Amino acid sequence: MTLNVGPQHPSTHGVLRLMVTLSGEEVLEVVPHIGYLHTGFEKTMEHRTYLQNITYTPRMDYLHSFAHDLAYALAVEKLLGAVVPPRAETIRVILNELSRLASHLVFLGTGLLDLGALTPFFYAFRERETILDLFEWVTGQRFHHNYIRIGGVKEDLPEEFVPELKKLLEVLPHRIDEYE
Amino acid sequence: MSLLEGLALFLLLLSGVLVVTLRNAIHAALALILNFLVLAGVYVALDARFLGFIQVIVYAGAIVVLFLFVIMLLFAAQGEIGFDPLVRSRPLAALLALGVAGILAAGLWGLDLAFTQDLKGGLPQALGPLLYGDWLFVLLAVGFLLMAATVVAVALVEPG
Amino acid sequence: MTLAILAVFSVALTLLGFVLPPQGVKRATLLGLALALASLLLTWGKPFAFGPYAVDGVSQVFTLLALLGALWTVGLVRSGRFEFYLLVLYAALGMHLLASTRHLLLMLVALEALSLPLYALATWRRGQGLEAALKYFLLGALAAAFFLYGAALFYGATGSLVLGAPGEGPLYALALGLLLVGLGFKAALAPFHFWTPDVYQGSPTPVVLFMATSVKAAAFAALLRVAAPPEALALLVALSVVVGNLAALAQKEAKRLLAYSSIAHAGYMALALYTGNAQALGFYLLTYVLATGLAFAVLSQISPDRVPLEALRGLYRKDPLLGLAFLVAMLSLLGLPPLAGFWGKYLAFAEAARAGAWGVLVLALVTSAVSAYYYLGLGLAVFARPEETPFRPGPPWARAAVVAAGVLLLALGLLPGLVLPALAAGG
Amino acid sequence: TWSYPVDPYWMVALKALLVVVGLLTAFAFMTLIERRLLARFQVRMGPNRVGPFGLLQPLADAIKSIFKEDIVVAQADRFLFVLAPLISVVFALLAFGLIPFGPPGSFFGYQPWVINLDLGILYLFAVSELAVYGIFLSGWASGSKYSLLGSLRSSASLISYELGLGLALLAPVLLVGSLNLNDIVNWQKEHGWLFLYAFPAFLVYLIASMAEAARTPFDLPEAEQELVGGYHTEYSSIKWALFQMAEYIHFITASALIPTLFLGGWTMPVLEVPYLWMFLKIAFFLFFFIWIRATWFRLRYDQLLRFGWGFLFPLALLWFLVTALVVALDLPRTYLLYLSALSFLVLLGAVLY
Amino acid sequence: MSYLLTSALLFALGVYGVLTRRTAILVFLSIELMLNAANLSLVGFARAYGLDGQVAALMVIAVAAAEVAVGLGLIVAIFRHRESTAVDDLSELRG
Amino acid sequence: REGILFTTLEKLVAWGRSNSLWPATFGLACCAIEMMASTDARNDLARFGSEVFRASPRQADVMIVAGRLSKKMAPVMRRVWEQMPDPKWVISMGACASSGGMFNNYAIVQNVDSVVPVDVYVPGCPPRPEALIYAVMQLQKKVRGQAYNERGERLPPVAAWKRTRG
Amino acid sequence: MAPIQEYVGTLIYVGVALFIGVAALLVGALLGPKKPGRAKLMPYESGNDPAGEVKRFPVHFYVVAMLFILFDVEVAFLWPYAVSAGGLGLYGFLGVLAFTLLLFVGFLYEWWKGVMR
Ligand code: SF4
Repeated sequence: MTLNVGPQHPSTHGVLRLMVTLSGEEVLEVVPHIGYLHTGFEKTMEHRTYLQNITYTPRMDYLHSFAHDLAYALAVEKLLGAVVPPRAETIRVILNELSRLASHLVFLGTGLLDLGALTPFFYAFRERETILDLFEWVTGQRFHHNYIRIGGVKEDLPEEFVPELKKLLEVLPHRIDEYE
Repeated sequence: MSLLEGLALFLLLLSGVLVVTLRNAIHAALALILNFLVLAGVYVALDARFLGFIQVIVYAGAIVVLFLFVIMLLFAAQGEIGFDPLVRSRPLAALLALGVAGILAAGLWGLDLAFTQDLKGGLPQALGPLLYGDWLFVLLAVGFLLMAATVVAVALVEPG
Repeated sequence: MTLAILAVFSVALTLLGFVLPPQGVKRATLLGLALALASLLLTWGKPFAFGPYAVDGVSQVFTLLALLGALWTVGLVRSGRFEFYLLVLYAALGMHLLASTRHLLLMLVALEALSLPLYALATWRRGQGLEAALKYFLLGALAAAFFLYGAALFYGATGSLVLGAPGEGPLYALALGLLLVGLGFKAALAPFHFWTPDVYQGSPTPVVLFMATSVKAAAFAALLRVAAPPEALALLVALSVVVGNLAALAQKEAKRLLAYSSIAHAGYMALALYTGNAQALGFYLLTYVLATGLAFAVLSQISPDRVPLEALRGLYRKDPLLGLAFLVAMLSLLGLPPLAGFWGKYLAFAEAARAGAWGVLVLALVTSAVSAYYYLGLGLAVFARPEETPFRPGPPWARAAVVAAGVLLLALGLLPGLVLPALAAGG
Repeated sequence: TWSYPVDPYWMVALKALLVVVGLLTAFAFMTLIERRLLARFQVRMGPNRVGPFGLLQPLADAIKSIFKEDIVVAQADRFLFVLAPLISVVFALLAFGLIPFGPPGSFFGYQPWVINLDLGILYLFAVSELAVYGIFLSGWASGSKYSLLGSLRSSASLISYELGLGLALLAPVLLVGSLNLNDIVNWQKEHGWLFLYAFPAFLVYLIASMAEAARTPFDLPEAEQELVGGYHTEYSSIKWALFQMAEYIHFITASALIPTLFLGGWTMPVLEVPYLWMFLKIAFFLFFFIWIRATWFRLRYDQLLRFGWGFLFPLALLWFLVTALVVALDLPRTYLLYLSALSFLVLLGAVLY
Repeated sequence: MSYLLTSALLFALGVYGVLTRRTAILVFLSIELMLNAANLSLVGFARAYGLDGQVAALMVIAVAAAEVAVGLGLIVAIFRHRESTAVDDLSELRG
Repeated sequence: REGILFTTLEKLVAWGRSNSLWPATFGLACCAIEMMASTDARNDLARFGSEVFRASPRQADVMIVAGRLSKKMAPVMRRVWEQMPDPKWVISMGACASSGGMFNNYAIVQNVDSVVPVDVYVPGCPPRPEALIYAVMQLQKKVRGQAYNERGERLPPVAAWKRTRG
Repeated sequence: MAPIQEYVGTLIYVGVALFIGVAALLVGALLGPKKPGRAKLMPYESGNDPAGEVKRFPVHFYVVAMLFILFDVEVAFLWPYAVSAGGLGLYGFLGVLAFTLLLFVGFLYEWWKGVMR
């Protein structure tokens, strides 16, 4: 029984297709078939300048958007060999790890729902909204934020981003624990 | 009687015709479920209530599911698979069917007796004392049969 | 009890069989039967009820036989699941129960108890052996419906569900006719015989042994309690003895030949039922059981699969003792005096003649001469030029059994007045 | 009923008709409430518009459901496709009218039951087997073999738990010595609520009526997120509403039986008043299941099978023998109390430390 | 009295079944209708001679069920590997 | 019978359907994850019958095409649309879907209107959750028959008779 | 006996239920426009069927079913004892236990061997 777990449905994840070679009770093989979102970054980016490219890097991954951005930024900075002032690298780690938390939260939120029943999704999301709101303050927008501009970030940290960050740093320990 | 009686016995027989004529296993088997309901009703009407309820529970609720599972399991889209030298034998078969009723019919106009005893409605209260009374042996025989069936059944299907 | 040993061992052994090795379960099951046999001997002639179960003259004799057959068949086979003993054990119990009752519902329950494990035992998965299995199950299941329908009209004609109570006009006549059908099929009285040629060919040899002894015993046992009309009997016998013996000339596959033979012997045995007896059938079946038991042990020693007629030839070279055994057997089933087979025939025939049914008894005898074609067709073929075919000689185990059977056979030939005294029908 | 009143047939019809439309409207406004009680659990607000408070949101839903294209796909059994929802709903509906809610002579000159039989429990047991007919037929009916394979998963599972229900009701049946719901109720009036003398039968029953589609098996399946649940997935307009419906009417029916049998009908040592206390016992178990529903995962059909088949039934028959012994030697009922009390203690120390 | 005639009719029908069908499982299905014909008969008479014909009937059910289980089981194991259930396409054992 | 007739009745039915819209989501990329956002927690959505998690096309009816949609994916999505019962609407969320976003390529299918008729567009990359609420309000008031646009013309409530299905 | 009064009444209940059922189904059936397609007609997403019409399924389903039938017969019999159980005394209890152990012996065998293949 080679079964066709189709585009998304009926297990409602991604757009992966898996040809499950199944005896009946015993999983033998999955033949994965990909190619359902090949929208070709590798081509497209060859027709846009370097400033513009910083806006195509968070459009690939998205659960962890900023990491692509960060990774790309570094690669260029390195290439033409010009420093990053120290505060820049500080801001960049604060955001980088903040986006990382954002990603894990969405990962555990979806997973638990995926198989398992409903509830743990919402708490994992609840916290995620707060992170996105924090992000909102500093870069002007949610995920798919463009804030690196080679050599550093493009605006200061506002006055208000540090107070609100403090709020969220108090809560998170207790909050993580309830997922455990 | 014969106002209502007619209805139930007509239904029963009619249903009977269906389960042996029709094409396709599922419609067939399903007809037999309508059968066993009617028959259950007829039990109740004849002061055997307990037996009635068991008719539904076992024969129509356990058994036919097993039937359905087999005909689903191995498919069945023809009640008339292949063609083979058996074709003329349809009328001799239908002949003999009449015959086997005929001789039995004859027999039953041969002792005709009173229908006139009580039964208590057949409630399981009043069946109990008999069942574990002197029929207790017969019962344990039953019990042995089931166990044998399970073990046999396994040995056929799974290698092991 | 006898029942006690069987039931206990069977249930206990059921779960037990996981721990023990398959040889050890063959060891266990052999012991069990033998104990059951022990208990039979030491309680002989004390009729004992404890329920609908009722040990009497008939029971004792035929369950001796049923147990006998079961001991033998369990001997020969090496399995791959403990279950191909376990199911046989069960089956033995079923046949024990069949004889030792007289109440119709026990009889039904018994009929499934003996028939069910037989269907499964028809499988060593040989492709033929599935075709075989199926035929038997469907024909069996048909007879299930008949025998059950028979009982239901019987209860109509009489207050009893036990066999015994006056009997009436037409309905009682009717009811008794449909009961002979069911039982008939199990003993292979024609014209229900149809499965007996296919299943005997299809099933693996040791199994066929079991059917050709035990089921015939058991079947007859219960049959005897039926007060069968003298007309019914006469029909059955004629059809059995004619179709059986004539058709058997045409066959040329050893087991299937013996299948046809095993219709004929049922036909002769059913004569005994006229006045009813339990001494006549006791003796008869004793000689039949031994002879067939012997014979099929020998066929197994040839090969596990369909034995072409020629395969028998040269048996005397291969081993002398075994070759002679099979000879003695074949003459015994033909009934050439002074062998025990003759006495078995004679006693049955004597009950027919007392009953005064002449014609039947003549017909039977004429075609019983016919029977010599194929019986000698085996028995002499033994001595000719040795064949180049598969064979093996088996242990001293098997030698002792086969040769025991053949001496025991002709021993009862000369001295039937040993056993006959104490095959009493009352105790 | 050898000692209870009977109904006039016209009035049977009225009470029957009422119990049907009552259970539709029941189901409707319960679904809304189920959404909302979940919502709060998952720190949210459910339907809140479609005013005046959500109360017309079910209306909107129902009206939506019809007035859509019902279509039978090519490759489907014509007859069954139409039949299959009917069958599933009929066998859900029946046996709510069996169970009494108030005491006799208090439905304004009439009785608070549709029927009351003289073989109560058997009828109950019987309808629980027949729902599963609806299920597997739909499977074949849909004519997608994907649906079929799902439906067998379903059916197989359901049927496994079905056996435990039989052994479950035996424990109170011994004690009451009759098997009619009313008698079971009156028995409890004197002697004690039946969850006392048969704590392990409360348990095994509870979770076994639970196992009917009610989440925590759930490789029942529902289509989403697995090798699909069959039956639906190929049905569109009205028929679909019915399956979904059925599953909820079953849910509420089960939420009623557990009070009726095990904690008294409406008997109390605080007040008997007809309808109310029953509705409250219902209310509790209803609400209890939704809390369960939210906060735990789902099982595989592997596990599920081990659990009922392998585990529950050895506890079910074990309890049967004990209670049958106790009654056989005709002993005090104190002796069941001690054991019950002990089993509750066993299962308590084992879970809670 | 009606009932006892009816019973024989249902028996007759089943026979017509048993001989006609070309799918094996439906043969077996036909057999079951005959078996219930039996239980009806038995039960009809149970009303005449009072109350043992009930207990009788129940025992029959259990036997019937046993023979169903094993029998369909057999049908399954034979034709799981075979891809057609054609009964008269089993024919090598023959005279 | 076919469809609906009488002023009274249609106003009834139109309320019934309109206020109950049931989303079958067709996640496809980054657009999807923000669509999930719109369900949980702080953000609203559960107030228009969308509360239950529906995700077979059969069991729901407004298809939210959320994300980039490859050339290879067009026949799949096409088929998914076709397998919906008769009143079926497409909100097209996000730029990649609506027009092609910033990808103008061999690969990506520019302007979702190829694979189905659109009904309500909601621009953004992603448009934040609240914008999707606004979209469904639009689609709500569209189906009510109050579907006029700047050119003074009203669009017929269901547009999916606008195009064909086969 | 037991009064026939309520059994007729049962049938009444069934008659009500079926009516309301079928009525609803005819309401549903008639309303809502019609317009066939080319992939509404030809079954679900990826393949002709989304199991793509594979042949034969595990014997598991047979096993579970088979178990259930035999044991449902078990349950059937334990009801007569269950109702009137104080009438039969100690000899009663010995009978029941006997029967049960036979069927439980069945249980342990098919359990140790495998419900799973
Ligand atoms: S429009 Fe933007 S948010 Fe959407 S799929 Fe495209 S890149 Fe993602």
